[PDB]
Amino acid sequence: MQALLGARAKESLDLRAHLKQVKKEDTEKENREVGDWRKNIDALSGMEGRKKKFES
Amino acid sequence: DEDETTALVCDNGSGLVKAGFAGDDAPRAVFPSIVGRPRHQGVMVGMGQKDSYVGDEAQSKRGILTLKYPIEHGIITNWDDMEKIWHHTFYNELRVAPEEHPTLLTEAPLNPKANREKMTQIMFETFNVPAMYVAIQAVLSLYASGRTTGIVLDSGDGVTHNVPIYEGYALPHAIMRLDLAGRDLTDY
Repeated sequence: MQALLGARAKESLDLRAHLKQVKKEDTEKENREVGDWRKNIDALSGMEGRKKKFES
Repeated sequence: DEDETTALVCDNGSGLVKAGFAGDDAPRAVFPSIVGRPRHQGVMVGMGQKDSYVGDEAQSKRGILTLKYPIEHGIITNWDDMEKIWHHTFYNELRVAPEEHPTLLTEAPLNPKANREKMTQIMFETFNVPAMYVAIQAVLSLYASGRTTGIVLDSGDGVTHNVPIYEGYALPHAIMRLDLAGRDLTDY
């Protein structure tokens, strides 16, 4: 009386935690696309002089 | 007098003509867009005296001259006076003979077609320029200002064209041409 419902619970937890597991696999093996970037700036710090080109 | 066959640039406004060579940061000389003519009877013999004076000559001798502008609200109507101004500008003072140099002229995008057509004809037929290019003031202003994008509101002497450009593209449906310019401000 104690073994059958145990086995059924094992199967159900297996299927659910296993879909959870296969998707969490994709989450963990690649966590790079969920990252970000520094996005630096040059900002042209030279407001003391101008440029050589004809347009400037 | 130049040591390179660079292009020439001549900005012929309804006010003054700014001219020099391509690649510089300034016109080499500025001439008024004027041909002057005496409005008096000569009294003395052997005085020289021209039938017409050109550019800075017209202003220098202006005490007895009526001074006319060949260009009205940005458009050339008196091509003969334009040719006189250009010959003086290019050969006497800027020292660049167009025959040896390609030439760029300037105009509003809605300047009537005769302007760009007549200017092109004169530089090729009376000056024998090897090449020509009539440029638009809105393009020229954004290049001078270091922009690709912006509104060019040219509050010049002739006509104001008010032309928007974005990422180098014209946005012609948004052009507001206004018949108000520096010459009218002077008249007021």
